[PDB]
Amino acid sequence: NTDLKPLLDNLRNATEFWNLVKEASATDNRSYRDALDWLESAALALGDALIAQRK
Amino acid sequence: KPLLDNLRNATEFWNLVKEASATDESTVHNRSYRDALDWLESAALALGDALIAQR
Amino acid sequence: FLELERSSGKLEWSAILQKMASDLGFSKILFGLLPKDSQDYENAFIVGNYPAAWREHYDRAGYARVDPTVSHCTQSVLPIFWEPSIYQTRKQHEFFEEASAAGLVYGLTMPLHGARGELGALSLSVEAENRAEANRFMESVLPTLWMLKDYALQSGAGLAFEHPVSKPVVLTSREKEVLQWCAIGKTSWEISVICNCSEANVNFHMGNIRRKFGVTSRRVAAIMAVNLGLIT
Ligand SMILES: CCCCCCCCCC(=O)CC(=O)N[C@H]1CCOC1=O
Repeated sequence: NTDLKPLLDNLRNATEFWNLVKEASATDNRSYRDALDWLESAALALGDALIAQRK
Repeated sequence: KPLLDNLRNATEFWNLVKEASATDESTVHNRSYRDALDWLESAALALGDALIAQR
Repeated sequence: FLELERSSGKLEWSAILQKMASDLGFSKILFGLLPKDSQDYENAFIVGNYPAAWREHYDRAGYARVDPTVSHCTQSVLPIFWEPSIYQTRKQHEFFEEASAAGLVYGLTMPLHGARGELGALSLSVEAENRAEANRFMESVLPTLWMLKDYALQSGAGLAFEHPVSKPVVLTSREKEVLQWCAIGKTSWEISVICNCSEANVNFHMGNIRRKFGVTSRRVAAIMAVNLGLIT
């Protein structure tokens, strides 16, 4: 089934953005922090929705 | 599938440590600040990369 | 740059504009937007970091009728630069003198015309020692800010005329402490030595702060709190 939680795609964009920023090897950042902040905030947002399971 | 529960447990651990971070003035540093942060990234990274293989 | 983070809230979306304007080099930024067949400039979606005293004087004096940039936006899609040649009439001359007292001397405005008929303007002001230095800087970042005008118009058109009910936020003494230090530009490690905490401690607190505001970045949440008079 397809639930009413279009958050998995949000995390997909946050992880893919982290996946794009991780490719900049040897560049010598504010973009790394925002990528990590988005990854934590998106995963945490899913988790709060992923605990309202109700058996 | 066996990644969503990891994020569910990491978020609840993050949610439990967030109540402990405002129930007694810190004094709960230990490994718990790092591991709660460390666990959230690992769960999102494993789950997120799996959500990109499904075009 | 390309971290085109477009939120679902007016306050965060406004914070990201201020964050991008300061990153590009501009001191002040204003975003105005009007619905399709509306001509009431006072009752318009206006956000940014302009001086609140100037914005209040601007609306009370009805400066939208005298302001040459809003007149330019109704007839063109090309930018207009804050040059002395744009102020022609006597009322526009007084408008320029008083606007400078508010700090809006050098800058430019990008006319906004949305797909569903929206009319608006995106203004950015720069601080410089002379107009020649200001004109040289705005010409360097003119192509990149030309893209920002269309991205802010497409993302802002959906959140401009809604009325979402924001839920009030309250932070702990520690959370409000580390947030004001992050607002001035201190990175996570630097706040750890000031507040005498671990770096994982401040990173843990910013994560909770970002969930309370509903944002996905700490710098955006930091300027949001000062917009509601929460810090500094
Ligand atoms: C199409 C206009 C929609 C409603 C916009 C209301 C006007 C808001 C003021 C503005 O556009 C910024 C601005 O024009 N700044 C100019 C004028 C004052 O200082 C400047 O240099």
